[PDB]
Amino acid sequence: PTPKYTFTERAAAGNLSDAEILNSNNPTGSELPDESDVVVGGAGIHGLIYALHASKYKPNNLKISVIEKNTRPGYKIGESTLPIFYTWCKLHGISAAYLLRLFGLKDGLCFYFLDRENQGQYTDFCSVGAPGLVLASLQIERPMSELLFTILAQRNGVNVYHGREVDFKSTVVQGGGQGNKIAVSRGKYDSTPKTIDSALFVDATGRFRQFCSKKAPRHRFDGWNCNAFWGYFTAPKDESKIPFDLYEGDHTNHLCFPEGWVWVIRLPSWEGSPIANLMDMVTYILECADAGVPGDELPSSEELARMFGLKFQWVTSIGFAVRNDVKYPEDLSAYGTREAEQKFNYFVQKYELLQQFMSNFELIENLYGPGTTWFIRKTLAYQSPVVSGPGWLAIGDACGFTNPLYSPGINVGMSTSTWAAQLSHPIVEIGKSAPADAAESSIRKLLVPYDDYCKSLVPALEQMNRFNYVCYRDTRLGPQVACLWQFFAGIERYLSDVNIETFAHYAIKWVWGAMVPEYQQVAQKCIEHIETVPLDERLPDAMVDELLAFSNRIKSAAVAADDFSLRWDAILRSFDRSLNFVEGKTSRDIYTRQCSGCGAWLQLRPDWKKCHSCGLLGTEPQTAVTFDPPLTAEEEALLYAAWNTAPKYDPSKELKLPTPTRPA
Ligand SMILES: Cc1cc2nc3c(=O)[nH]c(=O)nc-3n(C[C@H](O)[C@H](O)[C@H](O)COP(=O)(O)OP(=O)(O)OC[C@H]3O[C@@H](n4cnc5c(N)ncnc54)[C@H](O)[C@@H]3O)c2cc1C
Ligand SMILES: CC1(C)c2[nH]c3ccc(Cl)cc3c2C[C@@]23CN4CCC[C@]4(C[C@@H]12)C(=O)N3
Ligand SMILES: CC1(C)c2[nH]c3ccc(Cl)cc3c2C[C@@]23CN4CCC[C@]4(C[C@@H]12)C(=O)N3
Ligand SMILES: [Cl-]
Ligand SMILES: [Zn+2]
Repeated sequence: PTPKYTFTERAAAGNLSDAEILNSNNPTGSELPDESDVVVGGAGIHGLIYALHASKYKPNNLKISVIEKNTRPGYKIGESTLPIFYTWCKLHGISAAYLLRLFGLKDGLCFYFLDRENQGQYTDFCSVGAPGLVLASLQIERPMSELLFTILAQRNGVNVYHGREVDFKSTVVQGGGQGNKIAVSRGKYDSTPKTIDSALFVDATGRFRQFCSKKAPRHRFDGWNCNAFWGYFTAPKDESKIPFDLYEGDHTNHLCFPEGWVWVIRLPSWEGSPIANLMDMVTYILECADAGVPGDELPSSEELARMFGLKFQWVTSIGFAVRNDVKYPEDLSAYGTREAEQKFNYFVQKYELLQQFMSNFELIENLYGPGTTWFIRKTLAYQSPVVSGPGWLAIGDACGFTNPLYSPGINVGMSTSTWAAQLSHPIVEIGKSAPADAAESSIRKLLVPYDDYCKSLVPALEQMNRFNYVCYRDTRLGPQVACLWQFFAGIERYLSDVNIETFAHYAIKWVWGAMVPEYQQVAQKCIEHIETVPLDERLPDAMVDELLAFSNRIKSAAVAADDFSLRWDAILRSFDRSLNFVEGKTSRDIYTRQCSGCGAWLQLRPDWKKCHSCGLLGTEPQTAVTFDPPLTAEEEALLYAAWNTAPKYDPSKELKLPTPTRPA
């Protein structure tokens, strides 16, 4: 495909604002339609996942309009994604060669547990991702992911309107076929709002809960909650002075300690780029995806920036997520003038390993515009008691949220977005095909499982979060109990069998393994014990011994009962194939390398000889995956064979679940 500059030139020719050039790519036009089947409030990641999955699940069945008040895709925290998300992107026609042009490579999750009373001591928990010929995970800049999904939506019959706001004061949502009149304006000041007559409203307004907050007060869980404060930093090419042994930048790294943890995410940023130019670059990437352009013949990220006149840079997202029962000194003026900056810098100097770590990074001022050097958000976790009703349902953060840890926000949250998407087809058809009372009753009964799933989802995630947090109070419980159990219960078994048809059903059965009985049993034992130790104290060594012994007794039987074959010793650096902790073990598979030219992390596969980020040809044209223990040529061919082909679904075979096999 020859690159086209359609939007850059259209924007200049008509002197178009950001919202106008974006809305000009809509299939039905730049102005709002008088009527639609579904109106989606909000074009965050979940509103767009919803609209994309709905249209892809059953094309040309629903007219869908998405309303977003930002003038262009705005900044969001929430950058780490997991295999289920990549698989969804691949099922929607965008595989790793194209996604890696826009987003950062992610190869697994790594944890470092810092001893508070023994400053300098630490342990770790390492895990790898997958070979390049299997899949990739992604670190995504959210203005770019939401641009990507906006353009892809517009190319699949979905209209997306930026710079437009749902007026929840005058909007009417009812049952009865085409019962909704969604009022859309350019803002409070706008005297001439438009109405979209529609059947179904989707609340995808995130934590603002702009519609469902009208139906039930926000619900908070018992006990402590969390606060987060964060900023953006340079990303060094040379990672060798990082004070943690075997550190690698292409993991989602976790620096864990009694009060909480720190995320470290390496990702590319497109900030400074005009929106029209970005639209042209994304459109070009999609055309290359459609045409199946091989990765080595696809321009590198930096080459795309030159082609389309973009700004491109490597940044590190670094933030704290800590309990809100931490005692702070009253006066923190020595660490800055803003509260976020003050508590960030205060926490860094409380741990010598954090300060030595942060000394590798340079602060970036105002990456996302003025006032954005530092961010703070208080009291993270919540749940919406009511997530559906006549004429509407809620998805994503609008249903509830817990914590950044293990990234449930996007990767678990998309189970609601995609299930709601699948359900929207019968919901709309019912309303077109039955009298009003029976339509309302049938739709209500159809959504009972959706409501019940959401109701129990966030509490399970909250228990999962507390489980990890309390275990992070000790450098043995963190890696040997909490991390081990999260990955044993939550690894995505049979992900290679999922397709568009079965995606939502698979996704709602995952929950990061937080529903697995043996997981909840260990989690409850640890929480019950550790929550009785005041935060400012060290856990008694006998308590750690007892919890570790309890966890290991439950583990051996649950592991024996799993019938899923997996080279555990190759994936978890510190564990053998039966998930026993091995004190000296360092052997692991190696799926990635760092580009010597630009520092970008790359996936090892023989058909990708050039760095996908800067284009530098491979340091030597023969670095291949290292399997430890080794795999034969046939076993390696077999692994790849299972993941290149996506299966058309048979309506008869039952879905294989991601969670471990029941002992029964
Ligand atoms: C500190 C922190 C770290 C996190 N880290 C991660 C991570 O690593 N990985 C992960 O997966 N998740 C992470 N999360 C969670 C993640 O940020 C959220 O789960 C996710 O961004 C929510 O997506 P959403 O589409 O539901 O809502 P949002 O992305 O918040 O989008 C809601 C949208 O609604 C729009 N809107 C609001 N009102 C109106 C209106 N009246 N009319 C029109 N539009 C409107 C807004 O403009 C916005 O675009 C993190 C969260 C926090 C707080
Ligand atoms: C299942 C998978 C998506 C996964 N999900 C994880 C969750 C937590 C942790 Cl710690 C690791 C993983 C992995 C690594 C895996 C293990 N599988 C071995 C055969 C194919 C595959 C897929 C992939 C692979 O190559 N790497
Ligand atoms: C298991 C089932 C009740 C189910 N439970 C779901 C929950 C959420 C979502 Cl999104 C979908 C489903 C389905 C669809 C299924 C899948 N099964 C294939 C063989 C028989 C059956 C039963 C049924 C079938 O025909 N359709
Ligand atoms: Cl993660
Ligand atoms: Zn490079």
